[PDB]
Amino acid sequence: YASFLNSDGSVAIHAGERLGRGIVTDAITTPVVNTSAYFFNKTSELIDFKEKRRASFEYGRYGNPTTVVLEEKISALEGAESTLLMASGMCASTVMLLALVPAGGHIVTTTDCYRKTRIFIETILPKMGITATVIDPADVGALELALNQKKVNLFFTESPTNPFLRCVDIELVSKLCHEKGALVCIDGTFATPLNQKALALGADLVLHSATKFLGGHNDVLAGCISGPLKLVSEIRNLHHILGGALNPNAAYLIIRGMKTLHLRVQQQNSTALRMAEILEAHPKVRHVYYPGLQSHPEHHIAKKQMTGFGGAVSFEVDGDLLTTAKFVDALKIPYIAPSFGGCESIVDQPAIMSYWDLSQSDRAKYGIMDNLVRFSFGVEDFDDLKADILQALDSI
Amino acid sequence: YASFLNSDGSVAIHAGERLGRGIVTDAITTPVVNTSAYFFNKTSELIDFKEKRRASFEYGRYGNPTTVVLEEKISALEGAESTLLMASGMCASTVMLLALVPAGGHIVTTTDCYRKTRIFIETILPKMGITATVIDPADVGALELALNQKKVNLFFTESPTNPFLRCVDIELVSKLCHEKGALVCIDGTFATPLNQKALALGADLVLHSATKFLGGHNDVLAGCISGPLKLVSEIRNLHHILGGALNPNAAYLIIRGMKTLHLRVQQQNSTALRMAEILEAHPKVRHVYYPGLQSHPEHHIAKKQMTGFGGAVSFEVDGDLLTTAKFVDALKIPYIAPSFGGCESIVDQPAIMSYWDLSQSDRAKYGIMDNLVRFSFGVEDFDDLKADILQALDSI
Amino acid sequence: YASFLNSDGSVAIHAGERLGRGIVTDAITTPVVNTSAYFFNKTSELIDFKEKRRASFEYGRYGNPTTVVLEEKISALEGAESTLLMASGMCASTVMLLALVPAGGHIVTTTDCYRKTRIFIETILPKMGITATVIDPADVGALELALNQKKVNLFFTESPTNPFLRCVDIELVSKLCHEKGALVCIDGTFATPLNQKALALGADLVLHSATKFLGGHNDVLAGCISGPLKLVSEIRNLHHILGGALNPNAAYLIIRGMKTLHLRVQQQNSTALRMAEILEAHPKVRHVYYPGLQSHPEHHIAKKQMTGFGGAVSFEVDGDLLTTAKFVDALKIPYIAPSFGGCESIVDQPAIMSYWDLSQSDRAKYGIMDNLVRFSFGVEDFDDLKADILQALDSI
Amino acid sequence: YASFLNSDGSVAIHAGERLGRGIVTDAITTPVVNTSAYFFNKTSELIDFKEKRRASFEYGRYGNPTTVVLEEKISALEGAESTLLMASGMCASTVMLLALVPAGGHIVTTTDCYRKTRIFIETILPKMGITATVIDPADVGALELALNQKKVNLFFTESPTNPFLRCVDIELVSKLCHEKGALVCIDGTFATPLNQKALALGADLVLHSATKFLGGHNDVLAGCISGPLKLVSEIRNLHHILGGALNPNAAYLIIRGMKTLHLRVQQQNSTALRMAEILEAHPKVRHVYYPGLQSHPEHHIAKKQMTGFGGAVSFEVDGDLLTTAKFVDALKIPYIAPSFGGCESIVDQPAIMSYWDLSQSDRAKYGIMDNLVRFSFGVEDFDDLKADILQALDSI
Ligand SMILES: O=C(O)CSc1nc(-c2cccc(Cl)c2)no1
Ligand SMILES: O=C(O)CSc1nc(-c2cccc(Cl)c2)no1
Ligand SMILES: O=C(O)CSc1nc(-c2cccc(Cl)c2)no1
Ligand SMILES: O=C(O)CSc1nc(-c2cccc(Cl)c2)no1
Ligand SMILES: *Cc1c(COP(=O)(O)O)cnc(C)c1O
Ligand SMILES: *Cc1c(COP(=O)(O)O)cnc(C)c1O
Ligand SMILES: *Cc1c(COP(=O)(O)O)cnc(C)c1O
Ligand SMILES: *Cc1c(COP(=O)(O)O)cnc(C)c1O
Repeated sequence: YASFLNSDGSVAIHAGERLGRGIVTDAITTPVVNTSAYFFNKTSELIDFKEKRRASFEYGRYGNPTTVVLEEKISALEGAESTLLMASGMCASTVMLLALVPAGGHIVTTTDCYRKTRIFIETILPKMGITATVIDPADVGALELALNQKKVNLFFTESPTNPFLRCVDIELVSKLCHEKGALVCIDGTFATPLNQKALALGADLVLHSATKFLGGHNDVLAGCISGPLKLVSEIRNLHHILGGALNPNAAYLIIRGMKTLHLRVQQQNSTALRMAEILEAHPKVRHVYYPGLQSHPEHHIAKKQMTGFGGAVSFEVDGDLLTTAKFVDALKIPYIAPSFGGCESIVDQPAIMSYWDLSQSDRAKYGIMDNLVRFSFGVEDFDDLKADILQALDSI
Repeated sequence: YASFLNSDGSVAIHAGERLGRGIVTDAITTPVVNTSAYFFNKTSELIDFKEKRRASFEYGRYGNPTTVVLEEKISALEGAESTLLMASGMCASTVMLLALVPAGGHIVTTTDCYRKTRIFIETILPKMGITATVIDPADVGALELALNQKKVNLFFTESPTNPFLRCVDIELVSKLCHEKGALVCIDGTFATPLNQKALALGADLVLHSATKFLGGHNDVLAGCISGPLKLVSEIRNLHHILGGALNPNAAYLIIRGMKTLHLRVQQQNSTALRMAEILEAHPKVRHVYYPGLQSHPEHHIAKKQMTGFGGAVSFEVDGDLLTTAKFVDALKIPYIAPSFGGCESIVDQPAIMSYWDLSQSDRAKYGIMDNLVRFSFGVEDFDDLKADILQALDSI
Repeated sequence: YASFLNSDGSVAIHAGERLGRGIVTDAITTPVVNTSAYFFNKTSELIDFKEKRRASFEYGRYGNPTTVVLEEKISALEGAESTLLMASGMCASTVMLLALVPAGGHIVTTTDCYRKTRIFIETILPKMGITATVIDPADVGALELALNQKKVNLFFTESPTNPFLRCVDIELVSKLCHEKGALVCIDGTFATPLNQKALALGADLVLHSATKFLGGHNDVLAGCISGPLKLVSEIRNLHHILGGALNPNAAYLIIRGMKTLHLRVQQQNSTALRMAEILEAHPKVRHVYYPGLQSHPEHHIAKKQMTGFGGAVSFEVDGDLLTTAKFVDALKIPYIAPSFGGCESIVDQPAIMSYWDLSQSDRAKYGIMDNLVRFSFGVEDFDDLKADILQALDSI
Repeated sequence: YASFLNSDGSVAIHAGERLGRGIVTDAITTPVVNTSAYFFNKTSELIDFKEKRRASFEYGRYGNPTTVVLEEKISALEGAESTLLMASGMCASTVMLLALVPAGGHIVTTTDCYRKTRIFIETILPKMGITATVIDPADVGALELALNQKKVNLFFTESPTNPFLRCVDIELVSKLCHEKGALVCIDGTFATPLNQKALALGADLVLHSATKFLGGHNDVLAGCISGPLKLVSEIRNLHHILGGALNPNAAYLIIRGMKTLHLRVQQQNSTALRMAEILEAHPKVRHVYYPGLQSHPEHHIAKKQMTGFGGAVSFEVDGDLLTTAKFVDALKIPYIAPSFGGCESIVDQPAIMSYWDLSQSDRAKYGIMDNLVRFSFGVEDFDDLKADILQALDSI
């Protein structure tokens, strides 16, 4: 992007702005364009554009000046060729799939997945006769195996994973896949372009739910995919059809958020780590999950490919369903709700939060224990948080 | 909704507000809630909600207080059981399809369709093995015929149609379809809930591109579908997965726009008509399409089911591609761009605007002549507009 | 503004937009610029601007692209040289005063004034030793008299007046004033640039509280002053100091509202009149105030300078404090609150709404009877409204 | 505010939210209420409110739910009784003055002031016969002296000062003044409630231009005053008249900005210091101003009352007008413009930026040398900035 800029933070701030905006203004910030369409001065021009001789979005669903900024911004961060922005991560992933995976095609994905993302694959994709294989994030064998058994079109997974933050050796996987012509799409939502550059690692496509960290204010939804033009475009097209365009105001909000991405991520990364150990050492804490700890299975991989470990920490409390609840109920700072990555801390009991619809047995089918607890450390002051968590345990 | 509010206008203004908002405030307008998620006071409550004992959107993608208002508002207008709001009409229709039409199923639709909507049906649905039949809007025979030949899941079409505003005898069609268990979905975009109540006519589902008239300010994209709960919900579900949620700010803008829906539509309906005749009578005007005129094929139907004829008028100029262009180029008030229904007037040459990608021959395959011109009369003053149009004709 | 546009409405729509925006974009609507300041490419340029060789706002308090639009727009409507936009009408009038009236200066104003505006004059201006004389809106003699007795710096008043919508023969007054070198500033809030052009009538400065009609959505506050550059600028300066700048988002909302100004005003003007008569004819209605009726004192003047009579109507109910309340309490459509001019109808009992702080006696000092009722007819359907009003008159 | 919240950071995040909002919502963020007024359910209620038995804003100019949050938020940080929010700092200071200083009264203020603030005092206040005395920030004698000579009504000054960041020993001054019944109002804009609590130091009123740090995104204007109720309210009253209300959307943006106040300030404080020293040590750098350095006059006081030194740094370059310019022109990261405190870095040459209107001579009357350069360090990465600055020097 720029030469005088080298740190991500500086980028996340001026990427796609400091230099130019294609919207010319003596204003420091990016202006919010609220238009439903774009006009032409004269037919001759309209022809030029349609003949690919001029530049324009044509329709709001085909783009927006305020948006392209955020688009380019992210692109620079992830260090990609191009980026696309949906109305929400779900949209992103969802589309991307229907976009790249052909009919009757096959796809590979890890067991640990985002509840919703799971369903789509287990209920929608089959309609298009698209079959998929579920393997463990670590089980490289299975991947290599399946890679040979069937003709995989694309391997899709997020790393860190959810809710056990299991990580995948991108570099390695990308290799094994690219060997068989498969595509590698990683959902580094939990990671953040700052904590890892899946693309540089070899991945083909990387996508995040800006709804979480990128926006980090819990006041907007948005999804995004970044990667080589040749690929991303293909999606953009289908996107223009499914029409899941992201509103400018939303885009701005995100751009504004990314102004302090590094600052936040940094703080979150810390609080997470420290609290993690503190939690791991705590007696009432049965188990704790966090790539930062050595106790974590892929910890070594985490170190080898990440420079941080996010601000999300999962852990099982030494108690039962009711008891665990009593714990969260004790907390006074974090909000009890889904989502994560915002300035405000959040906690939840997956078992209930998003798996209560299942049976105590089927729940275990995924490792979701009435014990497990997810904690998205906000940006509040460590001590204030720690104290809260601790005091919260002294209630059982 | 209310017992003291009968006129649609009054409704479009206070529907889902005047009484209550479920967001309690001494404010006149609906408050814009910019949240990515919703929290719970205590686990006990989260359980209640999950157990369907409490009310909450859970996640921003599953709803929003600012949105439900607009949702209820529209619901009242169309006099439906419930309404859903997407990020754009395209999304709406696109989803609604994948939602109701099963795999390998069959769907019937008219020849005159929105370019994009067409493609989706001709390139995506086939993937799910979904076959469809294209018939003329008037050709009731074909419908009844196909209604028997194959097993139609749903008949989808807009009325007025585009760009020839061909209308469909809803009532009749609804009957013929419901007789064979097929579903009838009408895209009353061009119409507007004020000019026609497709639902009352018998239709099962009605959807508009709020991007156009509902918003009527050319500053926001949004789609919406309304109808019986039992049905709309099924879609809402799939919606929650594809994640094409509409941003609050957008929702508000629309709510703000509908405050003057009637006012606008009225003005637009008139200007259209008058200008239509005036245009029809003009020597340089070869042909003019508008349900308001008798010259219109389904004019009788238009009168029987409509109370207005929108503010959109299409017509062929007595000239050639280049000449016609010279005409639009002469206009000084309307903007040359797609979209329509906004306060500002808009014009375009379909042949170029959205079919230039096709051959002179293939173009005619749909009646799209280098002659045809679409005119979305804005809300500007009649005389001002008429004078402009006329002056732009002598040029030829 | 432009040649082809001659109807106020068309102007309120394309004024300062259709042609150019100085913010260049292929967008239909005006982009919202959210910046706190403006930069320069190089010192040489900064010098140029500072030396008045380049164009720029310099600081957000010194202007904004998104705002200048609304600025010019209004300017066109009122057919003025230049317009200024404050954060609220109050700011406007308030500033304008301290801006034009010198220390120890004198000013003339009518008895019927906006509560607040009054106080400022009766409590702040005195601090600067500024004395003022209060006269009856009609009593031209007093004005002419005072015009001679002391040396008036400026005659300030609003027409129609509040809450008796008393009007002032601008043209005449302007004459008498300009003869003695005095300045005439009219607050045509209740009027609207569409119902009258005080400027053309001879007035020096006209100002409205965009909070009411211009925005007419009851979702934003804003004031504006329009008139000759030589004058307006002098205010703008002091403005740049007191720093009461209007936020861009607000500006936009207004610009968006004015898109349907005419449409609204029209509807409002009608409903008002009709209802007015109907009300006047009603038995339980003791008296009715509206320039549209002949019963109105300055009705002739109203006809001579106005083309409409607003959508505001005041009237005394045949009852006592408690009874009158019971009436408003019966209404089901209008909201009980201050303000007015929005799509939503509003009602209030001045005696209480903004005079309850005064004694039953002191109240009468201004004609404010526990009887009087102000009714800002919204944009709802007439029948719906009338029916409501009537039905509430049977409860007494 | 809240027990479990001690670190300011945590407060700036949950102050006036985490607990309650008086706007009840299961939403994480504060909803943006866009209303111009507030209604009442029935007259009886209206009476109650007017009789001070109920709670309501009555009019939008009299408050707003979305605003009060930010109000309470700041209140908590500054640890005050109450806070008020204007449309801009200028508005704040401006109003505050006319609000507290009586007619013919006297006020004391330091020489180093905000250009605009200066004029207001030197051109407007005199109208109200308000005389003022200018003294050096450090010269305690003068203050004490003047404190006795005349009857001071209030001592107003900002610390750090501009553009030399001179600081004032609040505690001391507050003492000297309170001894003579004078009021102490400090403009800790440059400081930030995080780097100092003037209120705790004894000051009576503290105010900042949220336009700068509080918002820290260079995309919104707003001013705010905080202090004892008995005092602030007196201002709020006059404010309700002058009507300089802050728009909700503005308020929100700030609220959203403060979510990462600490995070930012922290980063800024560091970059500033480091760079300062590095600058001071640089040969081409004649002088450097920063309370963090020992070279600074009031450095000791800075240490005794501050915990930070802001992210603003002033310094004189070893060159002449033209040369200095050549320097800023070399910089590639910071934007050349007024304002400061935003994520983006800013630079300027006061001599030109806001004093070019004066003579080379009159300029020195305030120390403004064609040498001096102001640098508002953004939040970009240190190395990136440093590298830029340095490189911008070897260019001489
Ligand atoms: O249960 C699921 O898999 C999807 S629902 C979901 N909850 C959270 C979540 C909620 C609170 C804290 C943290 Cl770290 C995560 N993220 O997705
Ligand atoms: O070609 C298509 O149908 C898709 S692009 C499109 N243009 C318009 C359109 C443009 C101007 C006026 C009118 Cl009435 C309609 N509507 O959709
Ligand atoms: O009482 C005053 O003068 C100031 S408060 C005020 N209320 C209204 C008002 C309120 C409802 C309807 C109508 Cl038409 C006007 N206008 O100013
Ligand atoms: O010059 C004045 O007094 C008013 S204009 C002004 N510019 C800056 C300013 C500009 C750039 C950087 C820094 Cl630290 C400050 N601060 O006030
Ligand atoms: C939270 C999350 C999503 C959801 O994104 P939305 O924008 O809210 O739809 C998708 N994927 C992962 C891996 C997540 O953690
Ligand atoms: C304009 C239009 C669409 C497009 O809706 P978007 O929200 O702009 O995607 C779809 N259908 C009809 C019938 C239209 O007229
Ligand atoms: C309503 C009104 C005002 C108030 O304007 P704001 O923008 O709401 O402060 C001022 N003057 C008159 C004459 C009014 O009628
Ligand atoms: C920057 C600044 C202001 C300006 O505030 P606005 O909100 O931009 O009007 C006022 N006072 C001081 C001391 C400042 O440094």
